[PDB]
Amino acid sequence: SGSEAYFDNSKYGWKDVYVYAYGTKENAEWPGELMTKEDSGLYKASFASSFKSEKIIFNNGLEKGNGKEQYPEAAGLSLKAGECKMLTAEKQWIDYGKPDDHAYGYTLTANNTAFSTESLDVKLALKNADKGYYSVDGSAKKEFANGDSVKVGEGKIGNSKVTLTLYATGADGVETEQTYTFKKTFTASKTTFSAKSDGHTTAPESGYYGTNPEMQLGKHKTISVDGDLSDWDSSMIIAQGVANDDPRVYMPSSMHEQPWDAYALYSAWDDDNLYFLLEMANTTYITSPEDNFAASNEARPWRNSIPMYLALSIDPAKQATGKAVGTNKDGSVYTNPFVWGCTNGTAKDGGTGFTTHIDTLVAFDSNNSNGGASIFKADTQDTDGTYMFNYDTRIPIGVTSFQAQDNKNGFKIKYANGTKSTSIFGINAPKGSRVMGDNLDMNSNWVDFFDEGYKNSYGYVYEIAVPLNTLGIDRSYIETQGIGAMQILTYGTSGMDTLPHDPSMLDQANLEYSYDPSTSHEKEDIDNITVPLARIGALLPDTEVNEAPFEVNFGANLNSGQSAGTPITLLAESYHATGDVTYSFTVNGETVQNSNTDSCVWTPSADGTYSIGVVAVDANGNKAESTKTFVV
Ligand SMILES: OC[C@H]1O[C@@H]2O[C@H]3[C@H](O)[C@@H](O)[C@@H](O[C@H]4[C@H](O)[C@@H](O)[C@@H](O[C@H]5[C@H](O)[C@@H](O)[C@@H](O[C@H]6[C@H](O)[C@@H](O)[C@@H](O[C@H]7[C@H](O)[C@@H](O)[C@@H](O[C@H]1[C@H](O)[C@H]2O)O[C@@H]7CO)O[C@@H]6CO)O[C@@H]5CO)O[C@@H]4CO)O[C@@H]3CO
Ligand SMILES: [Ca+2]
Ligand SMILES: [Ca+2]
Ligand SMILES: [Ca+2]
Ligand SMILES: [Ca+2]
Repeated sequence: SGSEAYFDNSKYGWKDVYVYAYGTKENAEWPGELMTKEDSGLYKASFASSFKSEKIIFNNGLEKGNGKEQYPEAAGLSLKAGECKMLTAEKQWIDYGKPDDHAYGYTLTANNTAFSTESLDVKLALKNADKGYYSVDGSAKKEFANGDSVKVGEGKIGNSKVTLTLYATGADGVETEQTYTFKKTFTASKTTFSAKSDGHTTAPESGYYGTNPEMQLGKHKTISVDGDLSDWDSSMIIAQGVANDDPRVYMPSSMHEQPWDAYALYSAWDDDNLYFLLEMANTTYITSPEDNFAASNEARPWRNSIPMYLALSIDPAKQATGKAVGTNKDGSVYTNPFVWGCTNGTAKDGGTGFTTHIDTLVAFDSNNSNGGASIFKADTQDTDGTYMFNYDTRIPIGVTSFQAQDNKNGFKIKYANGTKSTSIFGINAPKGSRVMGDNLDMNSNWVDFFDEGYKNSYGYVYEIAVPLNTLGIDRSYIETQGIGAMQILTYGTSGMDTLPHDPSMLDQANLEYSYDPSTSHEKEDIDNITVPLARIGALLPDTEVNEAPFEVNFGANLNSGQSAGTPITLLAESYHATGDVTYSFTVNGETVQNSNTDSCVWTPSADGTYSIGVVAVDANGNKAESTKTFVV
């Protein structure tokens, strides 16, 4: 009954090992309880059935200043009733069979680990036995002993999962099995670009993120601002974000808070308006449905009035820091650090400044009830040569009554539940377990939430029209010089998420909010934008484009290690190809007949170590090849 935690002390070398457990119950005040050294060398602790969901911290029991050591430093390792886990010498937190007396095979790499190498050398081990067997992707069972290796992913096409089952029998005669899953990832090169003249100092975020993906700069089209999405399509996305990267996810337990999760920004223009579609996600339904408010439409962004901004760069030469200027009735000049801040019932610090060049802020609000919504122009130079947003010349775009939704000067905004994208990509790691930078690691636990129960109605959309005559531009300007744009989401003051995504949205995500340390300091800190804006209409003139080359993702549908006579499907995928792609599959250099398809079925006759390959050629003669190992 209960749960068990084991600790490998062979590297830490602590005289006494303590374990501190918190969550459903606290085992004891820090430093916790003494673990028991076993003759295996491992240290062991047990927790009763009452300790249903715990976070575990190991430590040497010593005080600050007298040699205190602990691991992890903040967020404990997850352990639930019914589990038996071990912290290895390499500091992997792994399943170690189950909390009973049976034998089990286990891996020294944590279950559900993703990897981008061609294989992952996963070491195998046995608990309460000394021989086991393994089956990988349905292979015949093959014996193994402690220390042996399995090349997980060997031979396989990228973006496939690998199943690995370990079999053992203990002294009690009970045959057990432990099934593991690993993901071999593949990431195609993406065409990306930037220009020095915009003052940006951080490269556009990539991976799942993208600024002007596939060189999409928006489209010339008339949009109907009405909350219906049939007038948009995926080709019009100028900034691709990800789901579940809003700051709350980096706190130990902040999934109860309303998300501010930007997903994608689309743009179009005609001769009258500049148009935008903003998609926001709410994955709480899937990640933490126990948090009733956040996993419900009580989380809709128009529940309360929260500032939202479209930062635009019309004149590319101007740099506006965010500072604002105005005049008093007596002619005296004043400045504020941001156009809106500690303003009318927001009594919190925070804002978003700009290094990347902008000169215009469309300052609006999430339920379109702020009669002060305005287009601010950075039309006044400060002493340092930067420009300040001018209260005196702002263009009012606010409603006269919330009920009426009658925005001034032709500004149009509609919001609704809905989702335009048919994929919602983000990280689905357990709550509390997120780490800094993990949104840029392709081996984090990325999912398409539509494969995990997401529904269109979970998300939120805003459709917006900004009249060109409020921006000092026309369609010719957009199509010939272009402009830049970024959407900013707040939770009142400071930024929380942006499109394009900027790392200042997360640089302090794991720090405590002044008024409530359960939630994120990102709600109140000072952010500063350093990535490129998304271009609309045309690239900046000094843009350097980094073109992704033609490339192939190739391999088997089954892990290396299959039995003779098993049909193995060799698959090939192409990226950045021109025209038709022809694929030539080979095994030890000998061709396999594939028709003119992207797949071939190879049935190995005899044992051996085969070199499987593909050569791909497109209609402009670009060539890509891949060669992999497959063992029978
Ligand atoms: O207690 C478990 C803790 O023990 C060890 O931490 C030392 C620590 O090094 C000392 O500084 C001191 O802690 C002081 C704090 O310095 C002081 O600020 C205050 O702490 C309060 C917090 O300020 C307040 O936010 C709240 O804390 C929450 C917290 O926000 C949650 O995230 C959660 O904290 C967990 C930690 O994340 C986790 O690492 C672990 O902490 C260990 C720590 O690793 C170790 O070095 O467990 C906690 C869960 O208990 O929950 C807490 C509480 O809800 O409340 C605390 C009030 O305690 O006071 C503490 C005195 O404890 O002393 C501890 C040794 O106890
Ligand atoms: Ca529409
Ligand atoms: Ca997001
Ligand atoms: Ca920040
Ligand atoms: Ca912030």
